[PDB]
Amino acid sequence: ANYTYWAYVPFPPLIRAVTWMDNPIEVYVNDSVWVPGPIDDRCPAKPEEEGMMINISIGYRYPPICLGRAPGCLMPAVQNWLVEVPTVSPISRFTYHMVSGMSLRPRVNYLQDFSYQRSLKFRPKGKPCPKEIPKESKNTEVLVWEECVANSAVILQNNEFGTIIDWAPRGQFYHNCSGQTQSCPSAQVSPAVDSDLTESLDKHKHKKLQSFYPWEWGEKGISTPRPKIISPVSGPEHPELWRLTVASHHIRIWSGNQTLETRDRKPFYTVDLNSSLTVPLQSCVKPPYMLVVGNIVIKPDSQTITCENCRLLTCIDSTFNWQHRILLVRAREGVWIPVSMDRPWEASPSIHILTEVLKGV
Amino acid sequence: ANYTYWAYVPFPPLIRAVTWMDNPIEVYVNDSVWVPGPIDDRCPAKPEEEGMMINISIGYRYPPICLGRAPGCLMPAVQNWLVEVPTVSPISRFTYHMVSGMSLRPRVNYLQDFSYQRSLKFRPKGKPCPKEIPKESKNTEVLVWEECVANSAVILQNNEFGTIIDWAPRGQFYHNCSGQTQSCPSAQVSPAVDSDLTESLDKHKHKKLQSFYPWEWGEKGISTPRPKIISPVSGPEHPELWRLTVASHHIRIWSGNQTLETRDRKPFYTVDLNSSLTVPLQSCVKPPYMLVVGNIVIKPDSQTITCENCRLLTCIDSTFNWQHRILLVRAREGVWIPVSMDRPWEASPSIHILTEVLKGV
Amino acid sequence: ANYTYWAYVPFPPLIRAVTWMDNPIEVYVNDSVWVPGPIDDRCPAKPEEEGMMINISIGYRYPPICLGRAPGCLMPAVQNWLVEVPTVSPISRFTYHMVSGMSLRPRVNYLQDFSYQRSLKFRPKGKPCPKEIPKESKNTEVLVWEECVANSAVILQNNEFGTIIDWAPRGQFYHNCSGQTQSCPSAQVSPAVDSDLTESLDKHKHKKLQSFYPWEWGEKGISTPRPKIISPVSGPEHPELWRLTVASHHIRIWSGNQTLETRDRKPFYTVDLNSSLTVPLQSCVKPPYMLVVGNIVIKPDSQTITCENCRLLTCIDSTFNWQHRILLVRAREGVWIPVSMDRPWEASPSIHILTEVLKGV
Amino acid sequence: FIFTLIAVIMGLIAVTATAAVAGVALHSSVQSVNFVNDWQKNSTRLWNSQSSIDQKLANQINDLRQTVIWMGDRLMSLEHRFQLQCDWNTSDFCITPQIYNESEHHWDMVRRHLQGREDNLTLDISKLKEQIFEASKAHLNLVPGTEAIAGVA
Amino acid sequence: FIFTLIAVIMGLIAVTATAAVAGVALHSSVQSVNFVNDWQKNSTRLWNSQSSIDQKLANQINDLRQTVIWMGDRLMSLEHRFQLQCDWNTSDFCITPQIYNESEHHWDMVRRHLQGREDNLTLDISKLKEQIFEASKAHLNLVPGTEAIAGVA
Amino acid sequence: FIFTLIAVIMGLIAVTATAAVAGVALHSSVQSVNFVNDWQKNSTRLWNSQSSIDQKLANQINDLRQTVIWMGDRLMSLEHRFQLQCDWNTSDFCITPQIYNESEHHWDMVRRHLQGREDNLTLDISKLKEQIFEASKAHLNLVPGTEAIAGVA
Ligand SMILES: *[C@@H]1O[C@H](CO)[C@@H](O[C@@H]2O[C@H](CO)[C@@H](O[C@@H]3O[C@H](CO[C@H]4O[C@H](CO)[C@@H](O)[C@H](O)[C@@H]4O)[C@@H](O)[C@H](O[C@H]4O[C@H](CO)[C@@H](O)[C@H](O)[C@@H]4O)[C@@H]3O)[C@H](O)[C@H]2NC(C)=O)[C@H](O)[C@H]1NC(C)=O
Ligand SMILES: *[C@@H]1O[C@H](CO)[C@@H](O[C@@H]2O[C@H](CO)[C@@H](O[C@@H]3O[C@H](CO[C@H]4O[C@H](CO)[C@@H](O)[C@H](O)[C@@H]4O)[C@@H](O)[C@H](O[C@H]4O[C@H](CO)[C@@H](O)[C@H](O)[C@@H]4O)[C@@H]3O)[C@H](O)[C@H]2NC(C)=O)[C@H](O)[C@H]1NC(C)=O
Ligand SMILES: *[C@@H]1O[C@H](CO)[C@@H](O[C@@H]2O[C@H](CO)[C@@H](O[C@@H]3O[C@H](CO[C@H]4O[C@H](CO)[C@@H](O)[C@H](O)[C@@H]4O)[C@@H](O)[C@H](O[C@H]4O[C@H](CO)[C@@H](O)[C@H](O)[C@@H]4O)[C@@H]3O)[C@H](O)[C@H]2NC(C)=O)[C@H](O)[C@H]1NC(C)=O
Ligand SMILES: *[C@@H]1O[C@H](CO[C@@H]2O[C@@H](C)[C@@H](O)[C@@H](O)[C@@H]2O)[C@@H](O[C@@H]2O[C@H](CO)[C@@H](O)[C@H](O)[C@H]2NC(C)=O)[C@H](O)[C@H]1NC(C)=O
Ligand SMILES: *[C@@H]1O[C@H](CO[C@@H]2O[C@@H](C)[C@@H](O)[C@@H](O)[C@@H]2O)[C@@H](O[C@@H]2O[C@H](CO)[C@@H](O)[C@H](O)[C@H]2NC(C)=O)[C@H](O)[C@H]1NC(C)=O
Ligand SMILES: *[C@@H]1O[C@H](CO)[C@@H](O[C@@H]2O[C@H](CO)[C@@H](O)[C@H](O)[C@H]2NC(C)=O)[C@H](O)[C@H]1NC(C)=O
Ligand SMILES: *[C@@H]1O[C@H](CO)[C@@H](O[C@@H]2O[C@H](CO)[C@@H](O)[C@H](O)[C@H]2NC(C)=O)[C@H](O)[C@H]1NC(C)=O
Ligand SMILES: *[C@@H]1O[C@H](CO)[C@@H](O[C@@H]2O[C@H](CO)[C@@H](O)[C@H](O)[C@H]2NC(C)=O)[C@H](O)[C@H]1NC(C)=O
Ligand SMILES: *[C@@H]1O[C@H](CO)[C@@H](O[C@@H]2O[C@H](CO)[C@@H](O)[C@H](O)[C@H]2NC(C)=O)[C@H](O)[C@H]1NC(C)=O
Ligand SMILES: *[C@@H]1O[C@H](CO)[C@@H](O[C@@H]2O[C@H](CO)[C@@H](O)[C@H](O)[C@H]2NC(C)=O)[C@H](O)[C@H]1NC(C)=O
Ligand SMILES: *[C@@H]1O[C@H](CO)[C@@H](O[C@@H]2O[C@H](CO)[C@@H](O)[C@H](O)[C@H]2NC(C)=O)[C@H](O)[C@H]1NC(C)=O
Ligand SMILES: *[C@@H]1O[C@H](CO)[C@@H](O[C@@H]2O[C@H](CO)[C@@H](O)[C@H](O)[C@H]2NC(C)=O)[C@H](O)[C@H]1NC(C)=O
Ligand SMILES: *[C@@H]1O[C@H](CO)[C@@H](O[C@@H]2O[C@H](CO)[C@@H](O)[C@H](O)[C@H]2NC(C)=O)[C@H](O)[C@H]1NC(C)=O
Ligand SMILES: *[C@@H]1O[C@H](CO)[C@@H](O)[C@H](O)[C@H]1NC(C)=O
Repeated sequence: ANYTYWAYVPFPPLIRAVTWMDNPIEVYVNDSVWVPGPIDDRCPAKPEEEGMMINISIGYRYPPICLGRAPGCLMPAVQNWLVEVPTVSPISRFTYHMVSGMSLRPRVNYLQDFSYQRSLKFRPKGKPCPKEIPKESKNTEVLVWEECVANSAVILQNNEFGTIIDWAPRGQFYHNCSGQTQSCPSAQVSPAVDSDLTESLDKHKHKKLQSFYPWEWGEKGISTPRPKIISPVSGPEHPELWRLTVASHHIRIWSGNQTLETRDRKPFYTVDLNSSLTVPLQSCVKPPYMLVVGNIVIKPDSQTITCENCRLLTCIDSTFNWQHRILLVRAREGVWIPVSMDRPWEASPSIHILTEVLKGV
Repeated sequence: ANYTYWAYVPFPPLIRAVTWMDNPIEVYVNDSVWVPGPIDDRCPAKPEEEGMMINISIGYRYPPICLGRAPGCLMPAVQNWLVEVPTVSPISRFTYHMVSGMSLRPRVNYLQDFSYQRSLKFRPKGKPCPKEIPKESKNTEVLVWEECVANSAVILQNNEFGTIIDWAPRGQFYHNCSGQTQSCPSAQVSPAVDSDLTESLDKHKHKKLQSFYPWEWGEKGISTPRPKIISPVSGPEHPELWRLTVASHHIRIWSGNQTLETRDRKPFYTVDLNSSLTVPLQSCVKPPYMLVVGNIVIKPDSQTITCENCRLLTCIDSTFNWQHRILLVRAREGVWIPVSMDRPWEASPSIHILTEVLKGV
Repeated sequence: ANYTYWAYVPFPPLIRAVTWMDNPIEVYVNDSVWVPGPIDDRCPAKPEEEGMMINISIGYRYPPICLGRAPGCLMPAVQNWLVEVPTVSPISRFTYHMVSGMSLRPRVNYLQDFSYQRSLKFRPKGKPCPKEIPKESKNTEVLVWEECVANSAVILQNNEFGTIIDWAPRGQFYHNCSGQTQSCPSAQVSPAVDSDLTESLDKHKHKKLQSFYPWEWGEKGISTPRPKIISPVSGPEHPELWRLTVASHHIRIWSGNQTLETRDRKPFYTVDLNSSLTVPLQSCVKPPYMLVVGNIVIKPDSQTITCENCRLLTCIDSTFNWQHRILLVRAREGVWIPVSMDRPWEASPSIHILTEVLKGV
Repeated sequence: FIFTLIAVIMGLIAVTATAAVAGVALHSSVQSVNFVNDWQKNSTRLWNSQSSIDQKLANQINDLRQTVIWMGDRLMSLEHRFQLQCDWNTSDFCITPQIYNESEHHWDMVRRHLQGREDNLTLDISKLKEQIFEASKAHLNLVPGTEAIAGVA
Repeated sequence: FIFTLIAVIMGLIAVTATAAVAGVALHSSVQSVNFVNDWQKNSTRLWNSQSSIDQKLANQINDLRQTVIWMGDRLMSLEHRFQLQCDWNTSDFCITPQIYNESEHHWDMVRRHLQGREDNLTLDISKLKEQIFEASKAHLNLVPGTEAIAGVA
Repeated sequence: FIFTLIAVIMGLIAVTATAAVAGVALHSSVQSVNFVNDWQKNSTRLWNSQSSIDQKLANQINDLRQTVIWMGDRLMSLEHRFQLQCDWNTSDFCITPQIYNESEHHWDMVRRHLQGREDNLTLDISKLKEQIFEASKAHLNLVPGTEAIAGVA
């Protein structure tokens, strides 16, 4: 007849979403010149298997880690890290070295003059991000990434999929308008945008900012995003997702300065930045971790992740198309499943061996 | 007949004491507002099993970790952490935010003006506890716990059960009498006592200190006990035991100030502290760790732990009675034991199966 | 007949070299007064087995960790750690406390005035080594080892066996001749040499340096070697090898000073150091780690390690002879080997049991 | 916990993608042992074929929390597997002698467990493990039943 | 290494407390196999029933030293158990074929081992494991003795 | 992962040194099962005899990376061993039913593997494990062949 028994599959070919409750996973970048470790310049062990299609329909207990432009996924945008070297010249304020890389976009306050949505909750222990300019800026060419704690965190997601905040700093140009009149603009300016990473890669890029007020950069610190979930659960920081986002486009290396001239008998400040240098990157996860790329749909009312014709990858490079989302996944642990046999469960073949021996006689 | 064989029990229902040579274990507190992590607000998974009685008779190799008032156990007492904010007013010196919590009592020098017994041995690495008061005290309402190394360690136990020292600071009020005359008191004053955590919880509490000399607080630092054993063995720090002791009573939240007036044409300094706020806490260990609560008796000449009618718990709350001691325990690893059978050892039932088959014929 | 089958040996009696790609291993020293942890004052568990002879012939994938004077092995030399306490006296500059210990010799620049070969590549994170002298030098007698990052790394090996650099500081006496004339010597002076650790151990030792220019010590920091490989592979730091080298000889404890007098109406500076104190140390690795001591020959063209009549040890003490090299080894993981039987592979003895039963009938 | 699957004949991506097709039917309903075995064989082969942990990647790990938690889960699974009673004819995975009770565990709980859920409608793994451990004693299963012995005799 | 035993039918507290009563007599003298099995069955069931490591508690661990040491002891125990030879009828725990020798190991050493001591009067676990490993060879125990074969024949 | 082998009768040094003599001939050519068993027995005994992790040494570990990597390798090895099919008469190590094929694996690859090499002339462990896993199914090996059954009959 038919006999159904519970079976344990220790290494099932299933996958499960990496969640915000997981501790950070390893993302390996192939260029240690511009990106901190861990480093691996090797191609995927099975390059021929990258991009294989799959339909995904899974559940989850904690909000999955997804990147891209979709509900439940963290949208990407360009982040700028600026190194400033003061200059003794009376007509120059600073010399600049800027890096533009695709990272996690903070939410914006549409009512509050298009600033960043900010949260002061659960401030982590760590070195605060610097507020002054180090006079002795040695090793200017070599970028040093140092983790620091911002004055306030930026909100990356504050909806029914969860609340994610990032206590890493976000750098922007602004004006010291505390003591000035109402004519001082209070809006922050991003020196670079998304198009600076994709279009006309080999062509010269220039950015010019002009104002009657000095240009200040803040918040300072060569520090990369460390997002964490604070609601409906509290999870650990994830300083590795930016590594995945930064490889999806070239990073752009700028130099420049801020100069001072006279206009209408008043000080006039101009920030000039140039770049003809872009660096392509490759960021990879390794087994048991993988990435599911495509139209990831996260439904939190039933805690379901679905995708039709997604692709399984392990590496992200500059040819990534941000019409797709990325879901971090890991090989599923052992599972329990009923299985149907045509005979009762047997511990050993001893009865079978005895029957064969008797039949031989 | 009878055949006795050695057997290995991998998961025996035994327990063994957690010793000072163990590395720190996890204690989970349910209020992250006032106590650092790890955090868990859940009730015990089996609340109906808490308090089950048991007789205990075990041995040990290293001094067990016990809290309470008994030989071999660390006695508890109130510890006060004070946050001082300087005030620009000429008649006020500081504003105060104090937290009183049950923690590990240091030994006292009965001859040396009832001060703390102190040891300078095995000074650990780390940030020294601050000696000055930071002028910019932001986020004053939110208490920030900083781990710091005191100028000298306090001795918690210096007897035949072992020598335990704690390099975390202990805060007390005192006077700077280095340049004063002999009339300057040298005794340290504790702003709070044990009764401040237990009696009249909902009633207003006030503390007033008055002197012709300014009141100083030391040693500073919002830092919790990190006791370690240095004799007869050297073990790692245990910054988690204070978490168990702090949940046994409410913590009391004080606010206050120090003010200056004129008395007999001389400066007169008054510290005022007031509190109408207490917070109840729950601290829990998780399997395989548990707590044995009751009349723990530690005999070091034979290294024996005994208790009659102890209770097995996993959580400590404000209803804890300090007539009982707490012994940290963990589920015992596999053990080896003789067992008696009525037949010789057999590898497989093959002989039994053959006998049954022959009998069937 | 003969039947050969693959077999897996989980715990083979083989050994494999510890490589520079391994993470640091534990080396235990028996004197916590002068050497940081981990500490173990016990003799080897099997003292009678220390020194057993063995022939070694193994391969490797990454450059093995070897100490001694041979190709592929890091040569040892004396390193000096100096603590200087400023003195308020007008005729004295500093009081000195020096520790001399056998550690990893840096390569020398034969062309560049016998300085150290230095590399600026892959600067690690950490507190920079101090450039000034702390005025408040408390706990002068107790030496405190602080890890610090030097201004530049010293090269220990730059040949076909790999490139090994060390970002830990190396201290020496020198003159600050930036503003002086060409008569100011630019050569660094080592206050101690190899013989100071070996010959006439119980006899008084003195070192006198005299110059018309002040004696400076650099680079400062009580910091021990942390070598790492940067080519042809990049590996983690190994701050434990110096522990093995330092036990091979007594350490020597010096005390001294720098004094100023008048000579030809000019300031004359004399550094006087004296020592009658040597400390013997014992550094041990523990199973599964061991040391192969003797004529280790590393051939990198085939990646082979060979030694005839080497000795297997676990501890190094002051009787070590530096004519031999030390190769760190570990017990080998399971291996796969063909093995020959005289019968086919059998899952169970069931056929044998049935045959015996039939023969009994 | 970290490996470079270069020498193997099937990477993790190929195993997952090629198994998903049969995983659909596995999610739909109870399948035979041959179906499940064919569905899991490549995954089991891949996870029984890694040579050693890749040091180049392993030695760069800074935060060990995720690695240690993954290792703890693997060790727990190995401990539980070591005490499971399994049918002799299937060595890739363990078929226990616990009979599937459709009334107690309707298929939706199993499908939710396969999907990786842990809500109140999912199969209760701890309770099932308790039942299997209680029912899989060697003194209840190792000796073949009277029917088999009579059939042999 | 960290679990929330909510779904189980018996927590660690209940297992320990209810087993201590029989543990008294276990400390007193050698007991039968049935006695020991009854004494340990709750604990073995509990430690064969946890579902997965509780992530909420696990991801907050700062100092991993104690967890790594506990996992190392568990892994060493699992490695040793994998090579032990056990009587077929007892699956909850392993009964080796090593005969208890009262003259070599008087009961006080066993009682001290059960109490969790490691002094000079306690049973020497390493020496006992050496004896058991040397005496539990498959070529010495797997084949039934001549007496059993003659009895069958 | 850290032990004080004081109670044992043979430390790691003695095991390695006394086994090297036969390890020479083991590197030279294929040996018999008795030879290999004699050569590995003391190492297996030593690694089946440690009592517990020495806390005095374990609690001082600052960098857990090497320990965690070693533990991961041990856990992976144990996981692979749990699924190996082994000849019943050898319990110290696992003799698989995979026949040595000299043409595919010439002895130099085996010697290089025994030497601890991983170059392009060394035995490919992952491919060998794949072949062994595929060939060691319970349904292909557990039932004795027709020749043995006929010989019994
Ligand atoms: C980390 O990993 C990333 C991702 O794989 C690597 O990025 C690749 O880097 C290579 C080498 O720099 C890139 O190849 C270059 O791409 C550019 C564009 O090529 C296109 O356009 C030209 C137009 O003439 C076509 O011929 C060509 O087919 C492409 O359509 C060019 O800058 C380069 O070509 C020029 O330079 C090379 C020398 O560099 C000359 O040989 C050529 O003749 C020509 O003059 C070159 O083709 C590649 O595109 C990158 N990939 C991605 C996906 O962005 C990183 O290199 C790697 N980093 C490290 C440190 O390993
Ligand atoms: C962490 O875990 C701890 C330990 O479990 C929790 O502490 C408990 O907190 C609750 C809620 O604050 C406490 O309950 C309160 O206790 C007080 C005393 O109640 C006694 O006296 C009144 C007298 O009228 C009796 O009616 C009552 O039966 C008790 O004998 C009172 O302050 C509270 O009652 C008043 O307030 C509540 C609203 O808070 C009203 O509903 C009531 O009607 C009344 O006005 C209340 O009963 C409880 O005692 C604490 N337990 C312990 C053991 O201390 C922490 O809350 C928890 N923390 C977090 C953040 O989760
Ligand atoms: C860490 O581990 C190291 C290495 O094992 C230990 O170092 C040993 O320390 C002991 C004790 O300090 C040393 O023993 C001493 O050696 C010296 C030289 O002895 C030689 O010369 C004398 C000449 O008279 C001969 O008699 C003798 O046989 C040797 O040939 C002497 O300084 C000592 O002898 C004098 O002092 C002792 C008291 O200390 C008196 O009893 C003696 O009578 C005599 O007056 C003594 O013998 C030993 O040599 C060291 N070993 C090595 C290999 O260097 C460390 O002690 C240990 N550290 C800790 C903290 O445990
Ligand atoms: C059971 O053990 C006894 C006693 O063991 C001896 O004493 C122990 C404390 C320990 O040191 C063991 O190693 C010792 O062997 C054994 O009786 C001994 O047998 C040997 C060999 O025949 C003989 O030389 C000794 O004199 C005996 N010692 C006595 C009688 O006290 C006995 O062989 C063991 N095995 C059994 C009974 O099977
Ligand atoms: C034993 O091995 C031989 C040779 O294996 C081939 O060469 C190895 C170096 C490696 O590349 C293997 O994958 C190869 O298969 C096998 O003989 C081969 O058999 C196949 C199939 O019948 C045949 O097409 C090839 O020509 C043979 N190659 C030769 C003779 O060199 C052989 O099957 C293996 N097994 C045995 C004998 O049982
Ligand atoms: C994912 O599922 C979709 C939907 O069932 C599959 O698309 C089907 O593909 C078959 C074969 O080419 C077509 O006959 C059907 O018409 C398709 N259905 C639809 C609705 O378009 C798809 O193949 C699956 N993808 C993977 C990778 O398994
Ligand atoms: C921005 O422009 C400056 C000045 O033109 C560029 O710096 C020059 O780089 C070239 C090429 O290496 C050198 O020959 C010149 O000497 C440099 N001049 C100065 C003033 O530094 C700089 O590279 C540009 N920034 C980019 C491309 O990011
Ligand atoms: C711990 O041991 C004590 C002492 O043996 C037990 O107390 C006994 O309880 C029984 C049953 O109620 C009484 O008949 C005895 O008179 C008690 N003895 C004494 C000396 O008072 C107690 O029950 C044990 N506790 C547990 C939890 O097992
Ligand atoms: C100590 O007393 C002060 C002063 O009365 C309390 O602060 C008052 O708190 C109430 C209630 O929130 C406010 O309405 C008043 O404005 C506060 N006054 C001042 C001067 O700040 C304080 O809460 C008490 N400290 C405790 C309860 O810990
Ligand atoms: C290591 O190998 C050498 C070289 O074969 C061995 O030295 C031989 O020792 C034997 C026995 O004493 C002598 O008969 C030979 O003449 C020696 N050969 C040479 C070339 O000197 C040595 O014994 C081996 N050592 C170990 C520890 O196994
Ligand atoms: C270097 O010499 C000084 C001066 O002689 C030594 O210091 C003396 O030590 C002895 C013995 O403890 C004391 O009695 C003297 O009072 C010390 N003198 C001074 C001026 O401090 C010092 O020990 C020597 N350094 C060593 C041995 O390392
Ligand atoms: C498991 O992997 C095997 C290969 O080892 C797959 O078998 C292949 O299946 C495809 C599609 O049917 C055939 O075209 C190939 O010829 C097969 N290769 C062989 C037999 O070597 C198999 O489909 C996989 N099974 C799964 C994923 O369930
Ligand atoms: C394994 O260890 C045993 C001891 O347990 C070794 O046996 C000894 O061998 C030497 C040399 O032949 C003899 O003199 C001793 O009498 C033996 N001791 C005994 C039998 O107790 C054996 O050589 C080792 N085997 C190896 C390393 O392969
Ligand atoms: C060396 O001397 C110069 C010239 O006086 C001075 O500027 C400098 O600070 C001194 N020290 C160092 C470390 O260069």
